[PDB]
Amino acid sequence: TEAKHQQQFFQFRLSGQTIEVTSEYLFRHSDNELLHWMVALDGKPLASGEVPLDVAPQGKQLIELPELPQPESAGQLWLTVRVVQPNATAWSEAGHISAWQQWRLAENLSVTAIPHLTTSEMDFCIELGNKRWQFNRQSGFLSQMWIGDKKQLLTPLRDQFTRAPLDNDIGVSEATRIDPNAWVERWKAAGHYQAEAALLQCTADTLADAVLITTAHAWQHQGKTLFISRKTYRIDGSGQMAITVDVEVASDTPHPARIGLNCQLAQVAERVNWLGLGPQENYPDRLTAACFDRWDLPLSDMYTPYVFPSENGLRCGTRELNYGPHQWRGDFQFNISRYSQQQLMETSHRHLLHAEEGTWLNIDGFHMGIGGDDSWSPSVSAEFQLSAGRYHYQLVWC
Amino acid sequence: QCTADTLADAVLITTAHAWQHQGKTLFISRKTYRIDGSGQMAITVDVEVASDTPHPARIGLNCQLAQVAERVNWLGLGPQENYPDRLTAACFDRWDLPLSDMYTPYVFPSENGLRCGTRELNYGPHQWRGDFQFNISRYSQQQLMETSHRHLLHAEEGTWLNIDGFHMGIGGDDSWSPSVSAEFQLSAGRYHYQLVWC
Repeated sequence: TEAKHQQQFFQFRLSGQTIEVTSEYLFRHSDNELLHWMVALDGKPLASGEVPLDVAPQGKQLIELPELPQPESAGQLWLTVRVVQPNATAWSEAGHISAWQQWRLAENLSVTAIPHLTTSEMDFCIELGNKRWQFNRQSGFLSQMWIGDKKQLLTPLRDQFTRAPLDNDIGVSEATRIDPNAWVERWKAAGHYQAEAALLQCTADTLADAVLITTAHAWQHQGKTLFISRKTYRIDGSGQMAITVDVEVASDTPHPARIGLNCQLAQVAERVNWLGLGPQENYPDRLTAACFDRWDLPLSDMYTPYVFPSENGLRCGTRELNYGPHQWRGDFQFNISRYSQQQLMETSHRHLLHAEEGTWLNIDGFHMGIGGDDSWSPSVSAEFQLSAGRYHYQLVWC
Repeated sequence: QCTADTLADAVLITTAHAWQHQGKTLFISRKTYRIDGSGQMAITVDVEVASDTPHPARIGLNCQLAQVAERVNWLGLGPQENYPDRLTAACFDRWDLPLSDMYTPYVFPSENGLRCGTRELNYGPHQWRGDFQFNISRYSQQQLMETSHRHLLHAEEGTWLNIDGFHMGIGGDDSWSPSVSAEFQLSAGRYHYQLVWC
């Protein structure tokens, strides 16, 4: 789909209220072409239209949109155009989408019963109605969350800096010969897959309306600190737990594959619903074909069955993610599946993968590009590499 | 929003502002102030920028300190004025120049004297730590805007400090059309920086 979007025969420019459609066809007039346009706020359609495309080869057609909606509710207006072929051809059926494009229209910024903290030598417990939160004071992570008496976590929520290596990360390197310049080889040499978290700080403070949990960890490999993560957890009286993450990366360590969180949820749900770029798997350097919208796919659709297993299924630019009873909000990238990154790393064939007990969620503030110029040398461009020393992302869990 | 909470070892002040022009919110800044028992006040700033407003020239803080000091000491890129798209010549080091050296006397006054990549800044008794860009002088941005000649500028009562988490590029391909490259433009919607004052 990325190849399709980059190779499409219609280019689009947005000037104020006017869409300019340029034809890249050299010989044919757009005689089986129809432009559909939609405006949505957060995946909620507000306006929709249709004009017959009448553009000469290598020509232009200016399209005046009607008086567009001016909503007062907060959110980002999105304009999406599509080229749909009404009729059938020898190689396509009726309704075939051949080109598309999305723009951001005017944004409206958002202008708008106490959790009880219990302290023990081993844990930090926060209770708010039927919701409970457990923070292990030895690991410094949220070990468990309760809704009623049902566990929500199989694995604690922990920082993740690695991914199951892609074929581009491996790049010709093998256990026998080894290419020291490959990304996976540099990560293994630096000890990113073997880095151990050391609890630097863990303190809980009860504010006037919320419980504040401040944690700090250092990931070190053989007397060398690679990453430091300082986190804040704020559980308010509305049941929302906002997580603020600040991560420092040593300049002399190789750039990490991701700065995010990973956990194994105890629940398997049939549908994955999210507001963001989709509906297909997309990555920071392969997301032009993805459109911002509200997407609803089964959990199986969120996993890409690559024959050689690796990190897959990531969705970038996601503002809201819903999986069963859990909602995650912010600006993040995520992948969700029944396989863990460790299992994908250790398995060489996709038919040898087994679904695990729950669902593995990988929510990331920042993700490295996947490359693709070649698969024998590193090919991720520098602007897609997590080369900044310090990173920050926020997240809401409710 | 404006709320103060006393933690176990510190005082936490949480504020939120919205900058609006004719019923349109342009920027939202949410801040946290944490004053610990060591006298340090750590400031965390999170700023949202509306995607349909033009990209801001800077995301930072400004104040007028009451003290004029002879020397400006900082650890960062220097010792000359440098900007995000004009800092290759600047070297990271410890620099110590007089306050007059921190102001560039452009004949047509404008924003000037910025130092990027600064981890520590010392001016008199005040130390600022983090990762920021700053300019320091006796002239305010309003005075530089309203004055057309550098000989019509007058030193103000104290010192105007402009500490910035993020600063837009200055351009230079031409001076009749916009020439700042997109990667030097504050085009992200959300920005975050931290700062320590002690």
